[PDB]
Amino acid sequence: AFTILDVRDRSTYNDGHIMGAMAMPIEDLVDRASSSLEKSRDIYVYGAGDEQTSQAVNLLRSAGFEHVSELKGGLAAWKAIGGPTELEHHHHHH
Ligand SMILES: [Mn+2]
Ligand SMILES: [Mn+2]
Ligand SMILES: [Mn+2]
Repeated sequence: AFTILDVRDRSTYNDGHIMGAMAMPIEDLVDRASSSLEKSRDIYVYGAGDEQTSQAVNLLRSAGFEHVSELKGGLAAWKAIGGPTELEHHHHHH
């Protein structure tokens, strides 16, 4: 149906992301999406805040993706409606 892209820092993605969302940080977004997804695919993106989200949507649309929409409120808005999330294995040297 549609693909979900998390454009936040990969470190952030690891701490929790929308279940099934793909990790595609802003800096590598156009490259990865261009090589992994067809431009006719319905894409839904969320980042850390409205600003970063908008930036990502504009980058994808300018790259030729025909259907790119924003998930308003991002991860917080998603958890607010009881949506599923996943955390990734990683460690901290802190
Ligand atoms: Mn962490
Ligand atoms: Mn490890
Ligand atoms: Mn290590």
